[PDB]
Amino acid sequence: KNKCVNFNFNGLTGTGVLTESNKKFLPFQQFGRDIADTTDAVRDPQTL
Amino acid sequence: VSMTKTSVDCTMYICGDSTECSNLLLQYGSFCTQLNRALTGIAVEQDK
Repeated sequence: KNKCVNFNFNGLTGTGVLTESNKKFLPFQQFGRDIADTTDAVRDPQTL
Repeated sequence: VSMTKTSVDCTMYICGDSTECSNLLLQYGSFCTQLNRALTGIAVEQDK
């Protein structure tokens, strides 16, 4: 966390800084989108 | 009299977490820097 790293979760590739937000991803939700309809939040598929 | 001071990054704005986007954006030349100087120039113009 708090470091610029490359993410790869269920094909949602990209580069960003990992942080902890209040996003409550349900068991079915894959990834979150920002105002620009771009991936801004993902979930570890191995463990919730 | 003036507006609120802001700093919008041309690279992240045009290309939100995308590597291939930045590769083609750099081919356009200084239009990225002009976007920063444009929005910043407005803020500097309000300071004038």
